[PDB]
Amino acid sequence: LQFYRNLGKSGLRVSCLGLGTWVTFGGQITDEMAEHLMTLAYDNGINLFDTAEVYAAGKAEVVLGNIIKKKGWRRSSLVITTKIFWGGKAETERGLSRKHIIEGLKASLERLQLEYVDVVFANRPDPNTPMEETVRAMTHVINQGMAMYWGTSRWSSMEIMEAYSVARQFNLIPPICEQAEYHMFQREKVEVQLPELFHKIGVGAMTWSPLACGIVSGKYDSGIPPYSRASLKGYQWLKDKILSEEGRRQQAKLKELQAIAERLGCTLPQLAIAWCLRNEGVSSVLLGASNAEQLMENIGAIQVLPKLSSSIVHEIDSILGNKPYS
Amino acid sequence: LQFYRNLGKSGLRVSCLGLGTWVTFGGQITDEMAEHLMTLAYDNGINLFDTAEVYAAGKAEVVLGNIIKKKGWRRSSLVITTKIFWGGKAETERGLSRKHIIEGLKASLERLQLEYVDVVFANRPDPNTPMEETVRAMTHVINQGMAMYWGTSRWSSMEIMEAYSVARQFNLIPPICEQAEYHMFQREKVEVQLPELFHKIGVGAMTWSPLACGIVSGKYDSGIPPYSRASLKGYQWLKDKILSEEGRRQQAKLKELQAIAERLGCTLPQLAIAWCLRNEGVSSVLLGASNAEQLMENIGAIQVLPKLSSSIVHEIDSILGNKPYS
Amino acid sequence: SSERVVINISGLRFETQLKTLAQFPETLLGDPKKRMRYFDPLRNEYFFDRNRPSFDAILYYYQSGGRLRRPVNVPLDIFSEEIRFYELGEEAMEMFREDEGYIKEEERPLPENEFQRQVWLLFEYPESSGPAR
Amino acid sequence: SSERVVINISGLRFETQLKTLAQFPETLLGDPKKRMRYFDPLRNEYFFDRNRPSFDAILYYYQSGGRLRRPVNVPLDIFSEEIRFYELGEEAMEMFREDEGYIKEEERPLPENEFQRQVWLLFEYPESSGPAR
Ligand SMILES: NC(=O)c1ccc[n+]([C@@H]2O[C@H](COP(=O)([O-])OP(=O)(O)OC[C@H]3O[C@@H](n4cnc5c(N)ncnc54)[C@H](OP(=O)(O)O)[C@@H]3O)[C@@H](O)[C@H]2O)c1
Ligand SMILES: NC(=O)c1ccc[n+]([C@@H]2O[C@H](COP(=O)([O-])OP(=O)(O)OC[C@H]3O[C@@H](n4cnc5c(N)ncnc54)[C@H](OP(=O)(O)O)[C@@H]3O)[C@@H](O)[C@H]2O)c1
Repeated sequence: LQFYRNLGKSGLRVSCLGLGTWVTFGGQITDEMAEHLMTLAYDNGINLFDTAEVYAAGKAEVVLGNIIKKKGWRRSSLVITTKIFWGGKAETERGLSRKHIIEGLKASLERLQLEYVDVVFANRPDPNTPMEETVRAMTHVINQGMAMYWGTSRWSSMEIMEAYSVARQFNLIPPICEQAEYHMFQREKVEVQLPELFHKIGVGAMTWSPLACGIVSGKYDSGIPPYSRASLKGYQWLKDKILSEEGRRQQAKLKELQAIAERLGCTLPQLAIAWCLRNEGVSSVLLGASNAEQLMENIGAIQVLPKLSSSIVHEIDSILGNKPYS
Repeated sequence: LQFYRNLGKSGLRVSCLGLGTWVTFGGQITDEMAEHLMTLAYDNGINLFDTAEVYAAGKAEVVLGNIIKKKGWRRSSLVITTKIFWGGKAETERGLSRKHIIEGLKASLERLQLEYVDVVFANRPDPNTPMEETVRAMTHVINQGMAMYWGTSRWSSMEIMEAYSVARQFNLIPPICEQAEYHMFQREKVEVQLPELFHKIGVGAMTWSPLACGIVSGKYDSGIPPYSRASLKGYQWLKDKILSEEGRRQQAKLKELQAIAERLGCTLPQLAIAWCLRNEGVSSVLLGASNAEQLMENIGAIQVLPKLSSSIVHEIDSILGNKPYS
Repeated sequence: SSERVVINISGLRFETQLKTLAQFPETLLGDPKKRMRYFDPLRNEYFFDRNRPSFDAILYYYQSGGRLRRPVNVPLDIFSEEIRFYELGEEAMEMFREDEGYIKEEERPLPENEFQRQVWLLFEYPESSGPAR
Repeated sequence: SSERVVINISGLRFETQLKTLAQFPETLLGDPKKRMRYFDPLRNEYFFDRNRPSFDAILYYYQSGGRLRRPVNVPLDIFSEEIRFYELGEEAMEMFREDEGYIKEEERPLPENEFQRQVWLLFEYPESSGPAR
């Protein structure tokens, strides 16, 4: 019901929906479109935009950065995030070492033409770097005014808790958010492992791929449409997924969900996105969109949210048959 | 008796009277006047000037900032303060999150054309932001040289103590002052809750609206004068107050106080302001003034202060009938 | 896990491994949901405003794998309360008592039948009636 | 309140909730004005340069809601001083003594009348006069 919410228990307020730039910005769509998407989203109250040093080899940041500069939006009205792991072909250009966090964030900031990001993320865990080093580097970039907060992407609860304890041990800053994959076919981490962390140390979840890259949209009920992500050069692996035996099973379950959608008077994408927001532990869902129509439809997920009653939720769980055991 | 005093137990020395800019600067008065008021005050030893990001949508800071630049006063001879909470229409432009404290203070500094303020305040408590985050942000702006000290406005003692303990816990900087409303008709917080804090953790009070926006001046004994704050567009609520049943009761009590004023050989505004300074826990009183006459009269409150004997104070308490129970 | 847990007993600091606590999961400390209430996220510790001396025995009970010995310096009534508090369970409690020299009296068989009860009560309990006396 | 209070007894750190202390407000620790003197604003703690062992009992007295047991390791004279110090009051003191095996002797009735006193003193106190002896 509330459009805006705290990112975890931090004081940062984000819209429950954000717009990501993976695949699209500087890649699949034309910057004219990208501007259109952001403009559209910003005008609708969405204040969260997520990107990464790895998207389109840095061009996603360049495009996102240009739009913000061209539109003149007040920096204080935006929550920009960037995620760092793979920053180069060189050995020292990847990971969460102090060297790569500082250099990677600095280069993203340059591409974004921004003084700082609101949240910088560790794009994935790094077995090769002591937690202390990572936590001190993140704390460093925050103290340098290069970021307001930091978070973890793709970490386990155990690792997130390690960052938090290491932070308390050395008087550093703990992470405030984990960017986890979450959709009807990937529920385990958010619905079993993250809640404890939310209540115990305030770490919130900012989930991605709520439509499992388009799979949950229903657009693949009959095969791979032209110009769909599954058909893009480089995204075969997605294609293999859809068409796989497991893919077929998913699509069949989606047909069952459609009836739920109609009961609730919404489209499947809207239902799927609202479903991700049914639980407090999720602070925001990062959407993906290759055109304006998709974005305008997806934003409508907010109207569905109040209708997800326990009963409906149960019904879905039955259709899905994959509710994780607590 | 001493014109200057320590702000709480910090080493910052302020005059017992300061000049605020709410309603007036960039709003009700003409900058020609504003310059006149500051000039007048500065020439009289007043070194404290208070403003806020919210006053006149930032114009109060612009005007105050211009005068300081035009007069060429040595920055080291001034104690400039600014208070941050509501900095914009956007969701992320209000509150005490790290994002808004840094961005809000940075924008005020830009409007003030100043490198830093001496004290930055939290304009009011923020339920939506962990104390730790706020205290770390305030400590951050101080370490960045954006402020010399920080304080709380409108917080409860419980919250002020929480900031202090959080500061000790993480080796951060505790607040040194609370900006509390204080006048003959609003005595409870200063005379019952703040003293403990003053003696226990050194937090001092810097009170505002010592004339309850003009109500205590006596100027409203016969109705709402023209050009009085109560008659300004946007200040109806004040008008409703004065004319209310409670307002009438106040005005009647003011007539009783006038006799005290004459006994002490001063005007009611002078008595009211000096009364605010009778107790050590109050470091300074922030005055408001829409013209030079008012300021020249109000400054005379300092001559009254030595005459507030216990007996007089008792007499007033009787007239007021609102002395809070300790 | 070997992730370390800090339990602050009225200022006295205790540390153990999470797997040491997880050993007994019916207990307050062994159950995430039950101890959640006592967690201080600012200091990364669980805080209990409780009697200090009793604790080692309580912690040692986990480290030892079951040994619940009352400290010599702690009154039996205070310790047993602490045991109750930390929810060590009825088994530990009984063993503790037994070792403490308290023998369960079990229960006394009851007649059920109204008459026998009526009679049996004044032939074995002078307490039961003034007449029984 | 649950705001946390740290009491440092000669280096030994104790913590409790302010509402645990507020429970008894006539006491040193329970009265803001009385304990103010011992507050260290640099460390956010009240410091007492006092005997260490005695304290738990003193703190437990607040946590328990009234139980004042002398630790086995602490001499009765040192503990009673500590009790006096922390101003636990005459009630707690008496109960403590009683439980400690000291029975109040109350007071002895007095004659008032000069003569009886004069006489009664040498008939029941050999102490009273060399003649009484
Ligand atoms: N933390 C991490 O490691 C991580 C990893 C991956 C992504 N992310 C973040 O999460 C964001 C969102 O992820 P995502 O792009 O995978 O999200 P998604 O919501 O799962 O998929 C969005 C894509 O599905 C299609 N789509 C969306 N709405 C549709 C609609 N109404 N009808 C039909 N098709 C629709 C579009 O693809 P087509 O139109 O091309 O078919 C669109 O590009 C990213 O941009 C990024 O910011 C983070
Ligand atoms: N911390 C906070 O949240 C907070 C909140 C409010 C204010 N403040 C601070 O406190 C400062 C002072 O507050 P305030 O303006 O309400 O103060 P005040 O002393 O209660 O009222 C000053 C106003 O009363 C009138 N006045 C003053 N002296 C007079 C005199 N001798 N004769 C007749 N009228 C006289 C003037 O209004 P007219 O001439 O227009 O009638 C003047 O603008 C502010 O400027 C601000 O810096 C802080």
